[PDB]
Amino acid sequence: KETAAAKFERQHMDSSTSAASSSNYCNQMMKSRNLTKDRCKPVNTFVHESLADVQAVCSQKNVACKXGQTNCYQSYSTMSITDCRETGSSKYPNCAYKTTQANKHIIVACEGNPYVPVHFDASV
Repeated sequence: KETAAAKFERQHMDSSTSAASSSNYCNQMMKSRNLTKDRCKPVNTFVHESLADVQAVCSQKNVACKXGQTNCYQSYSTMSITDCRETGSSKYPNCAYKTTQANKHIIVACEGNPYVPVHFDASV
């Protein structure tokens, strides 16, 4: 099973590279992170930072969630992220994605005790 925190890690964390490794990154990672099992998920962001740096965002700038409520927080620093967005010719089960590297402030939803990231809301 996956707690909300654990699912966030699966869907959104990849501390093992400093940035998308190549233009094939999302094509590989959307599959490997189990985001294409039952459908092609259209959009998903990965964060190339330590989990400790991402966790601290839950104490940074409080903002309204895009979806949630107002349990979202925007990072003071920018972070290395990858935007994965389904391409027009994609069709399940052949899910294909544009990989875009970015360096943006992230916005996460946080919950629990301990109070940790559970959703990737947005970037700015």
